[PDB]
Amino acid sequence: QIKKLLVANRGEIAIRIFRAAAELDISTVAIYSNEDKSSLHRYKADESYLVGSDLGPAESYLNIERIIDVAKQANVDAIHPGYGFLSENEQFARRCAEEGIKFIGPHLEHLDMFGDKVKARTTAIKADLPVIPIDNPKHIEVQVIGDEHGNIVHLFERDCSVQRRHQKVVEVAPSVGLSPTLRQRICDAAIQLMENIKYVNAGTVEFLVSGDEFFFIEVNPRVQVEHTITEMVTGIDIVKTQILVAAGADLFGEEINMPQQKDITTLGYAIQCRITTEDPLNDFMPDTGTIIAYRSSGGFGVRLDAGDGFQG
Amino acid sequence: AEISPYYDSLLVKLSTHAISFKQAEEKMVRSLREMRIRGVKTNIPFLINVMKNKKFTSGDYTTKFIEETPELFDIQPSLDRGTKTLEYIGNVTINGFPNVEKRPKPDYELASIPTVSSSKIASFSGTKQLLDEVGPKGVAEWVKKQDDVLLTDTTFRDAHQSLLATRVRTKDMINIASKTADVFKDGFSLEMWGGTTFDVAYNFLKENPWERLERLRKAIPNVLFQMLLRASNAVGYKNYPDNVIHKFVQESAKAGIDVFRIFDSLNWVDQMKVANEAVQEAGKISEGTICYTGDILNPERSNIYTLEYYVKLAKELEREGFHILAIKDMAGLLKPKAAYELIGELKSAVDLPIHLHTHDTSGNGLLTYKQAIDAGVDIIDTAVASMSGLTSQPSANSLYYALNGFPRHLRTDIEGMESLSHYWSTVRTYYSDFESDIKSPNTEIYQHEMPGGQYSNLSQQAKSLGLGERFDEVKDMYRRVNFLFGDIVKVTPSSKVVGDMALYMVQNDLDEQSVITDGYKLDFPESVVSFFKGEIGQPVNGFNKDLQAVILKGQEALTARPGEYLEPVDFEKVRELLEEEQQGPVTEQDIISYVLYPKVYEQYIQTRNQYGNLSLLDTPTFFFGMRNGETVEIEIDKGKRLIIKLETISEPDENGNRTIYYAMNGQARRI
Amino acid sequence: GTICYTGDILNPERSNIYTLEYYVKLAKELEREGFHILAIKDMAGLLKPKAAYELIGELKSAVDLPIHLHTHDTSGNGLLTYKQAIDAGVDIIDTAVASMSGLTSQPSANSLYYALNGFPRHLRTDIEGMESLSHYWSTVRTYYSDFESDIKSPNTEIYQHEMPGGQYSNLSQQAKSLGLGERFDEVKDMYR
Amino acid sequence: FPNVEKRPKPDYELASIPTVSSSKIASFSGTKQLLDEVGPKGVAEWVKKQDDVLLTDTTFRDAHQSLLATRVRTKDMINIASKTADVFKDGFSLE
Amino acid sequence: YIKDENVHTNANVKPKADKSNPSHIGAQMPGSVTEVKVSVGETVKANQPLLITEAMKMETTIQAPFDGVIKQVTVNNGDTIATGDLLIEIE
Ligand SMILES: *C(=O)CCCC[C@@H]1SC[C@@H]2NC(=O)N[C@@H]21
Ligand SMILES: [Mn+2]
Ligand SMILES: [Mn+2]
Repeated sequence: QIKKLLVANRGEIAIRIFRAAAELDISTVAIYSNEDKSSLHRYKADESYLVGSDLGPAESYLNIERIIDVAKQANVDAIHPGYGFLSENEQFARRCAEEGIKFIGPHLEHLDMFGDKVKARTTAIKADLPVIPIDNPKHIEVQVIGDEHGNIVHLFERDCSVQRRHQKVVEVAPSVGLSPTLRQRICDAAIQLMENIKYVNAGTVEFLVSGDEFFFIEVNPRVQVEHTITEMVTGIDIVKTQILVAAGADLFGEEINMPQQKDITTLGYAIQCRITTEDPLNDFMPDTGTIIAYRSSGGFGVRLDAGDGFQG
Repeated sequence: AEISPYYDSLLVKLSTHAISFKQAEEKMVRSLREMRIRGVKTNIPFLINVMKNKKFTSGDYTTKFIEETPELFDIQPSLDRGTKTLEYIGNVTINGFPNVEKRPKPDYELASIPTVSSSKIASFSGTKQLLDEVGPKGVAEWVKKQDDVLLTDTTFRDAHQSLLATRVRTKDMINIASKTADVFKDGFSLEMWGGTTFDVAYNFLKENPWERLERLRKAIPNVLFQMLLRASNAVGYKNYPDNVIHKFVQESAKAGIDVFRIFDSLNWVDQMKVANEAVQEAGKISEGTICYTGDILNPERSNIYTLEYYVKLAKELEREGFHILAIKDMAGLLKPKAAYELIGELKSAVDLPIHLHTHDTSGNGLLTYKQAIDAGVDIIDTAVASMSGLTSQPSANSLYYALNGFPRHLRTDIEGMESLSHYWSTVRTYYSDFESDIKSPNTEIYQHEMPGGQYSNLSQQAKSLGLGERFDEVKDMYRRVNFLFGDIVKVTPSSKVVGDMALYMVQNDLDEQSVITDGYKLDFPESVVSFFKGEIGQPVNGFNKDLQAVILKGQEALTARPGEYLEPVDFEKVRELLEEEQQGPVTEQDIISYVLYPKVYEQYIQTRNQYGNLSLLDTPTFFFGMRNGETVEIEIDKGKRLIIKLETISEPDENGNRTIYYAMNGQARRI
Repeated sequence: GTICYTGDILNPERSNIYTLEYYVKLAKELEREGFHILAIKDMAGLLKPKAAYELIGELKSAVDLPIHLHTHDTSGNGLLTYKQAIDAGVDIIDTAVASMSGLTSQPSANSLYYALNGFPRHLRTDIEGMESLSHYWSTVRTYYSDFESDIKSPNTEIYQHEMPGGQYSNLSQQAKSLGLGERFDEVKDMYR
Repeated sequence: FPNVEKRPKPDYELASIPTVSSSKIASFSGTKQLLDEVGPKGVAEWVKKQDDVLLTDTTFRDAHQSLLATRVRTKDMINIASKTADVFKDGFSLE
Repeated sequence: YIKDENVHTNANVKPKADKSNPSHIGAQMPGSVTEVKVSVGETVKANQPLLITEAMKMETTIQAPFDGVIKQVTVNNGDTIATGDLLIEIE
């Protein structure tokens, strides 16, 4: 029941959303800032508007009131937050629904319940999940999607163990080395929590594996960067489904074509790498400059959800 | 890529994959939609419809799927608009623009463009709504009741026709439409069409004047739209049959014109009937115009254009059923006391509201207005300060304050007017190439009576011959030719006639007496013979029989009005021609625009074919193109803008072709 | 003895100081000083048409001195002002040749000559003569094109800020040099 | 030249400067002669009696102070001085 | 990118200033750069001379609008400039 959609984000994720929405024959709307006057995501949508002509290029994307002003003045009835901006912001979703605009994601109390570090732990105790101490840990997180009709499924785990300090580096889907029934006990424990609090839309349950035991860490209440990796092995499109849940569609319906719980299986393996502007010569720090030459790949198996690097 | 006919041509192999067949097909369509290959005709639109066809999405299809599908073949060229724009900007950046001094794109100041929301303007109920509720007669009855002086702004028409060679583009008008709607919410009308605009828009600016009309209509729904309409030919350049005048008035009224100021270049009432009747039929406002000449204050100036002449003329036009009497002082000859005495007399004489229009070329315009207002004038034509004065109309801004302490006030918003002035003060800067050379008040107009522009146009022309020195004699000859022609009203084209003789006579060294003596072998200018042929109507005094004979050289002069002699235009033929020339379906606006300006219209369609809709470019870019490293935005809808960056221009290759390195919508392109 | 005109005697709300009777008192004071002529210098062209009629009307009742009126045409109402002052019995006015008149300059003598046609008082000068002078200066002005003023339109905002002569142009040039070019409305306002 | 847009010496329209013989000027008796005859108090009394509006031309001073940054030179003023003398023969004063 | 060793000297095309950005100082008139008084990264007070330009045998002194640090100096001594060319950036 969605006519047109706005993306409250920028870069690769926005372009991914526009492609998903245009596939659902839904008109697309994009916003940009002072420094993103020539970002790729500005052009890949049907409609593009400047947000905060006076506010800075960093703050511009995190202005709750002004993004609503654009959506209102454009007949936008649905906003996709993307990730890592207002995606985990509670008052953005409240404000969206107040203006009659569907927030694509979990409900108000879900972000409230998983936003705080303490509350996103009180829920896990209420749903039987461990916490208090660790050595030789294996970072695994499970993808979870649930609709507005009470049907919630999992899309297996991700092996997010290859990481530096406060930064993920390489993901793997599905996880390697872990016994068939170990990953079962992780995924089942992930559903244990999400079916318990009636979770809606896309979401992630972060676990820490040591030896042979589950441990709840946190919940990411949106799409993550490493989402693509899972889609390729499962076959199911995450971003697409997100929009479809916002319309009020059933999971195993004719519109999503989601397979049943024992019908969803992984095909082969998948690996993701993020192409930033970081390097061990400047110790993983970005640089400014025109991208003189851009050489991209493609082909079989290689999946490209691009957005930032091009002509120059 | 260089594509050769020697191999199996294959550009891209596109493959989609999803959990369902439905989704895989939708991804394919999306991908093909995202594909854009220009330069050579591909196969994408066929592939699009193949996937789009419902008989495919269900599955269960045969090898005769293509054979058994009629709707699979479709005529859709996909008009590459962006390339066409890149080419225009490319051309003007390299080779320049007509009558614009080839220089780097000049520095301009930021024009802060004040705005009023459309929902606020939709709440307004001005004179447009009045006409819709009470009719043309009801409007006139209402104007008569108002104590305040109502105004008509000319910024969108006669102001820039006088000051900037009619070169002001739709874009600059559209940008302040919503503010103008608010500022002039209480104005009588906005003159924004007619005069030279129709012709100039199509020919010089290469933009559709009907779109100007239609786009201003939407943006300003509250105020009456006014245009100037010449009685003989509406907006054209020659003579036309009656059905041509009627078709134009029908179309203009539909398009949004509400007040038609109908004038005749010789004050000949007979030539005003056809336009009048057309406007009456359209249910719109018909302003019967008296053009002003001579000097009613000086009884030694004319035994013809006296005060009672204008009263009888007013009384006549009222009997003709005109809703409003308009005084068009085309050369700015209505001296202050004359204004007072004239309007004062006409108010007793007729029961129509008087709508006064003058030029400030003598520098006594505001005084004339002030004086007219004392005499009880109903409406006056003004301009925004920055587009006012000299050959334009008096400044509305000046007048507003001029009346402080006097009985009658100017009904308007000064804050708004000041704001508009500042806007137009910056915009005018874009048009400096078309600035008139007149920069101070000239009172010699009281002798020679050269209207509107002329005095400059006829100065260049006097130089373009060998008379550039002895312009003293031209100014004199002009005044003598007027009296030689029996003292006539001088506006277009009657003004060109007198002009052309002044040159001619001075050139060939002609007397008043020797124009008859040598006339048998003289060969007078085409506009002159035309005048004595009655091809622009009958003068008040008529024609000197001898002069007419000497000029016509055997030819017969028309007895009735020029329009009667003319074969009615078969508008079907016109449709049949223009549909052959163009893609297909053609509008009534096209048809009537062709009839009025065949060649000009044809050339416009040629430019439209080449460069697309130029009216959307901003004026500086329109006139100058782009400098290196510049980024230009072109607004189409809300969040539908073309982003064009110019990187470099190469050196000319073997064929003199320069390669232009662009970046449009993030995509790199070469023109 | 010159009185500089400021404020707006038409507007009781404008100033409590520059009243009609402030000008009467000043003129009478200058008379006793033994100035031969009383002059009204309107440096910012603020003397509105009706105000001119009022001021000269009263000052001629106040003093026996001839009144010599000097205005600028920056508002665009200069000629109207002069006309009105003539109606109120002004003795001498400051005009300029047409091609050197208008805007920040004096009102046009050429224009004023014809403006008064049909009215009771007539300007003592030579029009045919002044048309010739006007043509001359029109050419000379060409030599001085590098020093032309910024002003090409009348400006009524002068009634709010009251900047004399070319200041509202000069101070804008100044505002640009200080980086306040996009905020000149703030400057004009602050000036007031 | 300082503040002069550096272009080659332009072709101008020739002004054929109107002149009035200095002999004709010597016979004129305007307001300069009035001052010599009746003095400043008298000149003021004379202006009172005059019904016509008298004018002061500001072309030589304030007009160009306003329009041309006070740049108008003497050579241009002196060229029409004789003509100006004749045109304004009945004017109150020249500023 | 190749730096052209002094062959053009002045024929360097400067960017155009953002007229809405109060950090951008643009050239008011075309001319030459006589003296560059400040460097990139230097703290300046309001009204402090940053540049001295020469238009038509006349020296203009470009000053700081406010207190701030220079972030880019576009020009050098003897450089030619056009109206609207970016000259200085400050915070
Ligand atoms: C010069 O040839 C460059 C092409 C510019 C064409 C434009 S379109 C509008 C103007 N009218 C016209 O005939 N040419 C100009
Ligand atoms: Mn006109
Ligand atoms: Mn002065």
